[PDB]
Amino acid sequence: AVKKFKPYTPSRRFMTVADFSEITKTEPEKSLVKPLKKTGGRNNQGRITVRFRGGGHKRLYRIIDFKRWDKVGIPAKVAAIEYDPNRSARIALLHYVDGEKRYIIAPDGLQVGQQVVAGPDAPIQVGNALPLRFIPVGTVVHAVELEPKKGAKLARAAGTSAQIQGREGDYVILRLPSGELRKVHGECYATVGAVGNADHKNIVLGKAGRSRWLGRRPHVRGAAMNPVDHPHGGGEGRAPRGRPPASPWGWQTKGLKTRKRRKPSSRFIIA
Amino acid sequence: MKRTWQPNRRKRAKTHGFRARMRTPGGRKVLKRRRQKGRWRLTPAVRK
RNA sequence: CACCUCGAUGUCGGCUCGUCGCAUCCUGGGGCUGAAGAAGGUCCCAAGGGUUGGGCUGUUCGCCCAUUAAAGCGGCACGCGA
RNA sequence: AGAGGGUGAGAAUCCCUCUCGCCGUAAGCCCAAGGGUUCCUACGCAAUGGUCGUCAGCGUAGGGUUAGGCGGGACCUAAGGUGAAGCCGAAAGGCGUAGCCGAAGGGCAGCCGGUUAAUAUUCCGGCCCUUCCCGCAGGUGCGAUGGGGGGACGCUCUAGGCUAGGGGGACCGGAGCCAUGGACGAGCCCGGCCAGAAGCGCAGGGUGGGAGGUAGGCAAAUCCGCCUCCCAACAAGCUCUGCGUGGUGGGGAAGCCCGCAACCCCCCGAAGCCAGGGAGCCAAGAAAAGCCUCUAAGCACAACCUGCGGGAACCCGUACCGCAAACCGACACAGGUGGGCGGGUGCAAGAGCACUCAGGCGCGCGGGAGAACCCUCGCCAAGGAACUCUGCAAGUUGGCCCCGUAACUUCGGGAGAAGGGGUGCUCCCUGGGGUGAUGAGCCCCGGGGAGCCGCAGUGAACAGGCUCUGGCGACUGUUUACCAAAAACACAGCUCUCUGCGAACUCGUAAGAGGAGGUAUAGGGAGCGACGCUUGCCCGGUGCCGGAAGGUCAAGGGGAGGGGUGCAAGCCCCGAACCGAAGCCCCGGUGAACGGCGGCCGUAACUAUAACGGUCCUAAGGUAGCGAAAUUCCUUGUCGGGUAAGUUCCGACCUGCACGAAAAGCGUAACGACCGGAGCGCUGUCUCGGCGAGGGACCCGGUGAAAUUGAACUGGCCGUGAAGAUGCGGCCUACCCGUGGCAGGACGAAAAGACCCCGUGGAGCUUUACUGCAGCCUGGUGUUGGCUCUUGGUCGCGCGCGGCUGGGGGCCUAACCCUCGGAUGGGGGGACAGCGCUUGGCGGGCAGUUUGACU
RNA sequence: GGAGGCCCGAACCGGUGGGGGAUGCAAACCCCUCGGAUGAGCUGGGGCUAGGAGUGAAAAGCUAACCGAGCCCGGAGAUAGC
RNA sequence: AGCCAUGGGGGAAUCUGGGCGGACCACCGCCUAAGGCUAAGUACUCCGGGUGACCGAUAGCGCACCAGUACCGUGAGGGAAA
RNA sequence: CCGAGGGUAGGGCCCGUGACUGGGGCGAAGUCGUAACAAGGUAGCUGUACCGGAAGGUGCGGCUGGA
RNA sequence: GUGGGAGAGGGUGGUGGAAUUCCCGGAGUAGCGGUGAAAUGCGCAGAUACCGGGAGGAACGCCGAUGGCGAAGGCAGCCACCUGGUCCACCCGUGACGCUGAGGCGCGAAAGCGUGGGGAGCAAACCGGAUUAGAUACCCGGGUAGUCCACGCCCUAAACG
Ligand SMILES: CC[C@H]1OC(=O)[C@H](C)C(=O)[C@H](C)[C@@H](O[C@@H]2O[C@H](C)C[C@H](N(C)C)[C@H]2O)[C@](C)(OC)C[C@@H](C)C(=O)[C@H](C)[C@H]2N(CCCCn3cnc(-c4cccnc4)c3)C(=O)O[C@]12C
Ligand SMILES: [K+]
Ligand SMILES: [Mg+2]
Ligand SMILES: [Mg+2]
Ligand SMILES: [Mg+2]
Ligand SMILES: [Mg+2]
Ligand SMILES: [Mg+2]
Ligand SMILES: [Mg+2]
Ligand SMILES: [Mg+2]
Ligand SMILES: [Mg+2]
Ligand SMILES: [Mg+2]
Ligand SMILES: [Mg+2]
Ligand SMILES: [Mg+2]
Ligand SMILES: [Mg+2]
Ligand SMILES: [Mg+2]
Ligand SMILES: [Mg+2]
Ligand SMILES: [Mg+2]
Ligand SMILES: [Mg+2]
Ligand SMILES: [Mg+2]
Ligand SMILES: [Mg+2]
Ligand SMILES: [Mg+2]
Ligand SMILES: [Mg+2]
Ligand SMILES: [Mg+2]
Ligand SMILES: [Mg+2]
Ligand SMILES: [Mg+2]
Ligand SMILES: [Mg+2]
Ligand SMILES: [Mg+2]
Ligand SMILES: [Mg+2]
Ligand SMILES: [Mg+2]
Ligand SMILES: [Mg+2]
Ligand SMILES: [Mg+2]
Ligand SMILES: [Mg+2]
Ligand SMILES: [Mg+2]
Ligand SMILES: [Mg+2]
Ligand SMILES: [Mg+2]
Ligand SMILES: [Mg+2]
Ligand SMILES: [Mg+2]
Ligand SMILES: [Mg+2]
Ligand SMILES: [Mg+2]
Ligand SMILES: [Mg+2]
Ligand SMILES: [Mg+2]
Ligand SMILES: [Mg+2]
Ligand SMILES: [Mg+2]
Ligand SMILES: [Mg+2]
Ligand SMILES: [Mg+2]
Ligand SMILES: [Mg+2]
Ligand SMILES: [Mg+2]
Ligand SMILES: [Mg+2]
Ligand SMILES: [Mg+2]
Ligand SMILES: [Mg+2]
Ligand SMILES: [Mg+2]
Ligand SMILES: [Mg+2]
Ligand SMILES: [Mg+2]
Ligand SMILES: [Mg+2]
Ligand SMILES: [Mg+2]
Ligand SMILES: [Mg+2]
Ligand SMILES: [Mg+2]
Ligand SMILES: [Mg+2]
Ligand SMILES: [Mg+2]
Ligand SMILES: [Mg+2]
Ligand SMILES: [Mg+2]
Ligand SMILES: [Mg+2]
Ligand SMILES: [Mg+2]
Ligand SMILES: [Mg+2]
Ligand SMILES: [Mg+2]
Ligand SMILES: [Mg+2]
Ligand SMILES: [Mg+2]
Ligand SMILES: [Mg+2]
Ligand SMILES: [Mg+2]
Ligand SMILES: [Mg+2]
Ligand SMILES: [Mg+2]
Ligand SMILES: [Mg+2]
Ligand SMILES: [Mg+2]
Ligand SMILES: [Mg+2]
Ligand SMILES: [Mg+2]
Ligand SMILES: [Mg+2]
Ligand SMILES: [Mg+2]
Ligand SMILES: [Mg+2]
Ligand SMILES: [Mg+2]
Ligand SMILES: [Mg+2]
Ligand SMILES: [Mg+2]
Ligand SMILES: [Mg+2]
Ligand SMILES: [Mg+2]
Ligand SMILES: [Mg+2]
Ligand SMILES: [Mg+2]
Ligand SMILES: [Mg+2]
Ligand SMILES: [Mg+2]
Ligand SMILES: [Mg+2]
Ligand SMILES: [Mg+2]
Ligand SMILES: [Mg+2]
Ligand SMILES: [Mg+2]
Ligand SMILES: [Mg+2]
Ligand SMILES: [Mg+2]
Ligand SMILES: [Mg+2]
Ligand SMILES: [Mg+2]
Ligand SMILES: [Mg+2]
Ligand SMILES: [Mg+2]
Ligand SMILES: [Mg+2]
Ligand SMILES: [Mg+2]
Ligand SMILES: [Mg+2]
Ligand SMILES: [Mg+2]
Ligand SMILES: [Mg+2]
Ligand SMILES: [Mg+2]
Ligand SMILES: [Mg+2]
Ligand SMILES: [Mg+2]
Ligand SMILES: [Mg+2]
Ligand SMILES: [Mg+2]
Ligand SMILES: [Mg+2]
Ligand SMILES: [Mg+2]
Ligand SMILES: [Mg+2]
Ligand SMILES: [Mg+2]
Ligand SMILES: [Mg+2]
Ligand SMILES: [Mg+2]
Ligand SMILES: [Mg+2]
Ligand SMILES: [Mg+2]
Ligand SMILES: [Mg+2]
Ligand SMILES: [Mg+2]
Ligand SMILES: [Mg+2]
Ligand SMILES: [Mg+2]
Ligand SMILES: [Mg+2]
Ligand SMILES: [Mg+2]
Ligand SMILES: [Mg+2]
Ligand SMILES: [Mg+2]
Ligand SMILES: [Mg+2]
Ligand SMILES: [Mg+2]
Ligand SMILES: [Mg+2]
Ligand SMILES: [Mg+2]
Ligand SMILES: [Mg+2]
Ligand SMILES: [Mg+2]
Ligand SMILES: [Mg+2]
Ligand SMILES: [Mg+2]
Ligand SMILES: [Mg+2]
Ligand SMILES: [Mg+2]
Ligand SMILES: [Mg+2]
Ligand SMILES: [Mg+2]
Ligand SMILES: [Mg+2]
Ligand SMILES: [Mg+2]
Ligand SMILES: [Mg+2]
Ligand SMILES: [Mg+2]
Ligand SMILES: [Mg+2]
Ligand SMILES: [Mg+2]
Ligand SMILES: [Mg+2]
Ligand SMILES: [Mg+2]
Ligand SMILES: [Mg+2]
Ligand SMILES: [Mg+2]
Ligand SMILES: [Mg+2]
Ligand SMILES: [Mg+2]
Ligand SMILES: [Mg+2]
Ligand SMILES: [Mg+2]
Ligand SMILES: [Mg+2]
Ligand SMILES: [Mg+2]
Ligand SMILES: [Mg+2]
Ligand SMILES: [Mg+2]
Ligand SMILES: [Mg+2]
Ligand SMILES: [Mg+2]
Ligand SMILES: [Mg+2]
Ligand SMILES: [Mg+2]
Ligand SMILES: [Mg+2]
Ligand SMILES: [Mg+2]
Ligand SMILES: [Mg+2]
Ligand SMILES: [Mg+2]
Ligand SMILES: [Mg+2]
Ligand SMILES: [Mg+2]
Ligand SMILES: [Mg+2]
Ligand SMILES: [Mg+2]
Repeated sequence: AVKKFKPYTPSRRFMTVADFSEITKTEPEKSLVKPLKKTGGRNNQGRITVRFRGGGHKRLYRIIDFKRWDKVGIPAKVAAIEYDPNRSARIALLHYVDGEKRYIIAPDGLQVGQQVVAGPDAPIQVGNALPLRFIPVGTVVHAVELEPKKGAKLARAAGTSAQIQGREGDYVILRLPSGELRKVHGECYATVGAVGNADHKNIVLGKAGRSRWLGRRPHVRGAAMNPVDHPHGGGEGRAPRGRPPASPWGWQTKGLKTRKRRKPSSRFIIA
Repeated sequence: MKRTWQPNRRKRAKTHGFRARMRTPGGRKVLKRRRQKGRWRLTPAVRK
């Protein structure tokens, strides 16, 4: 959905917040299977290497299951849908018949108290994981492995999905949410359905904090610095680059392709 | 106003400490020097 | 023009304090007047004193308002920032 | 501040007393940090002390700091640090799992009192615990570093009980007091508690109990988790805290000759306790040990467990300062410094404000004058902004309650709009709330009448001036520490763009990392910068994107042909075709990529204009909307409004010097210590100044700087002189020396001018300056391997079989690379990528430099 | 009911205007006045990042009281056609 | 542009070998790489001594002296005087 | 006490009027084009949108009052 | 009320073929395209034409009508569900309970708007090519919103019988 607020304060007058509708009457997160301490840290060993990070509410890291085959043919009951603070997706914490609990990231449609299960013998239904091989062509799927046994790595953002576009024998062709067309291996476990909480895109932060709460520190326009700082910058009394739009480091930032060419990914991608 | 000396024994030992000196081959040479200069104190004195 | 001052002579305007010049704006004396009178004009003699309050502008200046005997002009490091 | 008394050679300054003032969320008390003896005491006063000094934080000396329970450590983990294993680097060394270290975080046993000159939760006293070791009755499957639970968590709001604390009391206890007109009183003054095991109570936290199945928590579990059912269920119980009580132990004032032993009642009452309490919300909120449980190996003659006894219980800190004279500021420096307590009355509240407890101070120079002037402060006739860049400043306003409030609007707002009225005290009647108990005192909100006094009742302190109107910016935010707080940055939001995940990108030589334990609803880069309505045209140039042709194109391949030397085969060199990348050329796309978005003629059945036409140039000629503008030179354009008067302002006109569409265009409610304009209010801003207060200034005693300084015996005017003379000339004037004043001069001081120029000076910065480098691109080649498909050029020879090689298509796996419940392996990639050498290219990201002279 | 980069206002953080200070109490102070004051808040403690490097809600700000390239030592007696 | 060395690529032989004598070739000659050790003659002076047309307390070492101290600096580091 | 009214403040409506501005009306014989009425020489009209010296064009759907 | 009927009436979900466009392969060559004629454009960087494969979106050809349904706007593949209206019959029930309808409420083509998604074809704007005195047009080649979806607005019409 999304909650708008009345404008009893500026920013509040624009700031939509998430519709917590399908958050299983839960709140706190199942410890054990999740969570770890999550090491916040905006730089690396020494130095900032991603600007405008920092601060922002503390998070426990819900440790999710991105390979589902540990639990082949072991059905689990969807214990609950819970909010996971380190993702746009919402985690589904399932109780496995096996006893073991894990959180999967929660596809649209999923419901508390539902059987999901992994494996090639898996019904083609919401939430069940299956190596791509065994998924009906043209089905929407998410949480896709890229290479097999290496973990889900694709579509897992929220209302992200991928279509199986057909097969190349030992492979399979996904329409990644990018719109990219890629050959992915059959053996790669995707999980049926779309990532859900597809409403995420539509939230309006509002106030300039909030962004802050997200650990997203104020970004500053290269042009607005000085030549020491940036390609843009200086020459001042406002100014138009002086061509052509660039990054702090020099490389062009309007349309300059960046994937490297000889990258073995290929004969694997198409558009 | 908040001036530049904000004495903290831990910080002081942690930083100009003798062990501190001996970890960095820089520090080692520092010690080396003060010794050869016959400094009475090789390291900022702090005690607790 | 580049002569003192670049091991510094603070630069506009204002305020404050003046003080000098007179090529006089008033006021005092005069001549001519195309001066009847009262007004003017113009020139001569003469700073003694005087030479307003505002609007606008950083302004100086100036334009305005209201007056006035008049609302003088300059110099003083475009006087005056130990 | 005053005085009195001590002390002393010497006292404004030390001691004592009385009086006075100041603080009282302190300027009092506790704790941390830092400081490191500054603490106590006895002797001292050279120096330190801004004076004094008998005093001291000073000198000499002596003494003082006592812990199982407080804080740290023989506990735990956090970031981080370190670091076996492992990775990487010319060397230094960089990483890095575990582990280890790391605390103000988690864990853990002490409370009240008394004692010292100085220590005290340490010593003493009383009561009450903790852990380790040994031992005995009686009881259990005992046993980890492993397994599990627990620990274990946010923010806002908040309940119920308590407690701390506080307020009364007619009650309990008291030395006493009756002044100065009155009061012998249900008078005044002081005080009416603390701690306390077990048991109790009261409040609250934690907690289903079974039974069986178990493919999970790395086949160890009866533990946990997951299934299932007779019960039980808005509970009881069971533990665990807190608070009462509690055997008992302490304390115990105001007060005099100089020392008599209560302790209760009511109320208010936390932000503290119960505590893992409750609710709501999104931004989703540490770990680990202790603890409990589980089972392993081992072992059950153990071992735990439960008691009860008896033993054992280390190291370190502990004075003192601690918002400051003991810490950071060279100083006994008006600055800076975290946590806790912080009483009472009154003002709506409060940690505000005034006064005041406890407590602590009067700030380590004084005494006098009573000028100018300055500072801070008070008042002011009439005027009321005339001040002035400007209402700068100051004033007015001011709390609360009631009434009442516009445009406009995003609808929340604009609102504290505006603008009024009320405000004390007395007496009378009356409604509800809390606590009691349903009567009652007790606090707590009120309403309704009459009535008193004053100039005045938020009677003192705290306490908005208001309005209209533009500009910029949406907004709260951020900023130039030490001249800028802004219209700058940020900002939600918009667009473009890169990036498929070993992502791009960033840092690093690398390893490694960030990105992200993220995955296109995401991440990077850029610009724009709420929101509204919009964002036109032009891809000639530049950029970027696309383009299996072509052109150019390096190494390399290729060798026609030519050469050097040999008696020689030979050995050497060059060396044409020709095949040979990326890059550039080339083609095309591309504007929220860099950017650009014209000129001259002529034309109205009046004239003035040009909708129309014509023509030149362009890559295309500026659309909408603005528009003498944060832009308009001319300019104070011109009209209009405002004013008595308006270079400003506001509204208009557009010949826009030189707006214009995401270096966004035009608007926009709200917001603004932003910048304009206007008005009311009010004023010492002013006309226009006067008086008055206090700190200085002045005078005396004490202490006593400073920059500056060629030496000075340092006048005015005319001149003169390097062109601005105390210093030359002439003349004038002028006894010698101070003090308070004032600033014209000493081209006064200060800083070897910031401007300016100069120097084959320097740096930051830019780029289509040069030249490099990183980086990326790229051919060849090494690592580098296997089986086929397919087409070439070369000499034979006969377009077909044979040489020799290569190119492209696939495929594979086994190098390399990535991954997978641990691997002599599997899965994915795959001879590609990576990496080495080498080729060319792009290359302000970076670096070194150049960027003439005359004038 | 009790939301909010909501309002007023202490603490606390600030630093707007003015005056004072200007060999200061002070190498940034004082007074009056103003901003924020549940938040992009403030703060103690423990940590990490540094010299063409960091950090930077961006001022070339800050990086130990002067930062368009910190400080120290060294090259070093740089060079100085001044 | 040899020689020596060697990151890359290709890649020998064992004296009918093989390097060298300044591209190269031919003579002529030198020498035997791809393993290692090897005193002495050389350098320096913390340290002991000797000597000086060396200083003589602003000199001489920074220090004649209780100096790498006092003091300054967070620190590296600076650094007296007497 | 109430009270004429006076005063101060703030609103509501109405009239006049205002630089400049928008269109509108009328104007014997103005300029530019020709949109419409005949298939009006691109059927017309239309609501809407966008655009253009202007009529108007074009898109979209619609009516026939068109073929 | 019982029983039946016709129907592009409405909503949701799902599904099928044709065709356009683009993409990959095969083959193949000197033009294709377009018009009144053209030119722009496209094409030896290998287009058009043909074959195969693939992606996607929109509209649903024949049936189709001079037809059907809805109150209107309007509704057309097929399927399923959900649902409105409406007609016939039998004469059963109720027993006037009716008609209209200011206001209100609802619906309301196209275009337009907001937020997301979508985008092949078409196509305002705009871009060129012609034509023309010009040609901001008609014609030609491109081509953005839009056209589609979801939700929310807008509420107009030759909303016409
Ligand atoms: C006296 C206080 C300052 O006053 C002035 O600043 C004065 C107004 C001047 O500026 C003075 C007139 C200048 O001289 C003029 O220079 C011109 C270039 C030419 C003139 N001609 C005479 C040549 C010459 O006189 C100059 C350069 O002073 C800059 C003189 C030169 C000696 C100085 O700069 C001078 C040292 C100034 N300075 C630091 C600079 C101030 C930074 N600061 C500011 N505020 C604080 C501050 C405030 C509060 C607390 N702490 C610090 C610090 C000082 O500490 O002293 C100053 C004089
Ligand atoms: K000068
Ligand atoms: Mg590390
Ligand atoms: Mg490090
Ligand atoms: Mg992409
Ligand atoms: Mg920014
Ligand atoms: Mg800037
Ligand atoms: Mg920098
Ligand atoms: Mg650039
Ligand atoms: Mg640059
Ligand atoms: Mg500019
Ligand atoms: Mg620029
Ligand atoms: Mg210091
Ligand atoms: Mg510490
Ligand atoms: Mg520290
Ligand atoms: Mg000269
Ligand atoms: Mg000359
Ligand atoms: Mg001088
Ligand atoms: Mg004068
Ligand atoms: Mg005269
Ligand atoms: Mg006269
Ligand atoms: Mg006369
Ligand atoms: Mg005069
Ligand atoms: Mg005025
Ligand atoms: Mg002057
Ligand atoms: Mg001055
Ligand atoms: Mg002077
Ligand atoms: Mg008090
Ligand atoms: Mg200490
Ligand atoms: Mg001492
Ligand atoms: Mg004594
Ligand atoms: Mg003394
Ligand atoms: Mg003294
Ligand atoms: Mg003492
Ligand atoms: Mg002493
Ligand atoms: Mg330890
Ligand atoms: Mg540890
Ligand atoms: Mg760690
Ligand atoms: Mg390390
Ligand atoms: Mg601890
Ligand atoms: Mg602790
Ligand atoms: Mg303890
Ligand atoms: Mg004591
Ligand atoms: Mg004891
Ligand atoms: Mg057993
Ligand atoms: Mg555990
Ligand atoms: Mg009594
Ligand atoms: Mg009496
Ligand atoms: Mg009492
Ligand atoms: Mg008590
Ligand atoms: Mg149970
Ligand atoms: Mg096992
Ligand atoms: Mg069992
Ligand atoms: Mg008790
Ligand atoms: Mg008890
Ligand atoms: Mg109570
Ligand atoms: Mg441990
Ligand atoms: Mg055994
Ligand atoms: Mg102690
Ligand atoms: Mg103590
Ligand atoms: Mg304190
Ligand atoms: Mg003092
Ligand atoms: Mg102090
Ligand atoms: Mg001090
Ligand atoms: Mg403080
Ligand atoms: Mg009170
Ligand atoms: Mg109050
Ligand atoms: Mg107070
Ligand atoms: Mg007192
Ligand atoms: Mg007056
Ligand atoms: Mg008066
Ligand atoms: Mg007045
Ligand atoms: Mg004026
Ligand atoms: Mg004036
Ligand atoms: Mg003011
Ligand atoms: Mg009254
Ligand atoms: Mg009274
Ligand atoms: Mg007062
Ligand atoms: Mg204003
Ligand atoms: Mg702002
Ligand atoms: Mg704007
Ligand atoms: Mg600041
Ligand atoms: Mg500043
Ligand atoms: Mg501000
Ligand atoms: Mg991570
Ligand atoms: Mg992005
Ligand atoms: Mg901007
Ligand atoms: Mg803007
Ligand atoms: Mg082009
Ligand atoms: Mg262009
Ligand atoms: Mg181009
Ligand atoms: Mg290219
Ligand atoms: Mg060649
Ligand atoms: Mg090429
Ligand atoms: Mg544009
Ligand atoms: Mg245009
Ligand atoms: Mg204009
Ligand atoms: Mg004007
Ligand atoms: Mg302009
Ligand atoms: Mg007028
Ligand atoms: Mg005017
Ligand atoms: Mg003015
Ligand atoms: Mg104007
Ligand atoms: Mg502009
Ligand atoms: Mg632009
Ligand atoms: Mg504007
Ligand atoms: Mg505005
Ligand atoms: Mg603000
Ligand atoms: Mg502001
Ligand atoms: Mg005055
Ligand atoms: Mg006075
Ligand atoms: Mg006085
Ligand atoms: Mg004296
Ligand atoms: Mg004399
Ligand atoms: Mg002279
Ligand atoms: Mg003379
Ligand atoms: Mg003489
Ligand atoms: Mg004097
Ligand atoms: Mg003077
Ligand atoms: Mg003076
Ligand atoms: Mg001077
Ligand atoms: Mg100079
Ligand atoms: Mg450069
Ligand atoms: Mg050089
Ligand atoms: Mg020159
Ligand atoms: Mg010249
Ligand atoms: Mg409500
Ligand atoms: Mg607020
Ligand atoms: Mg505010
Ligand atoms: Mg201030
Ligand atoms: Mg300021
Ligand atoms: Mg001042
Ligand atoms: Mg404030
Ligand atoms: Mg406030
Ligand atoms: Mg926060
Ligand atoms: Mg902190
Ligand atoms: Mg600094
Ligand atoms: Mg420097
Ligand atoms: Mg540097
Ligand atoms: Mg530099
Ligand atoms: Mg040198
Ligand atoms: Mg050799
Ligand atoms: Mg050789
Ligand atoms: Mg030779
Ligand atoms: Mg040897
Ligand atoms: Mg010797
Ligand atoms: Mg000797
Ligand atoms: Mg010496
Ligand atoms: Mg001597
Ligand atoms: Mg010396
Ligand atoms: Mg030190
Ligand atoms: Mg009336
Ligand atoms: Mg027509
Ligand atoms: Mg026509
Ligand atoms: Mg027609
Ligand atoms: Mg139309
Ligand atoms: Mg058109
Ligand atoms: Mg093809
Ligand atoms: Mg009947
Ligand atoms: Mg009806
Ligand atoms: Mg539509
Ligand atoms: Mg739309
Ligand atoms: Mg067309
Ligand atoms: Mg409609
Ligand atoms: Mg019809």
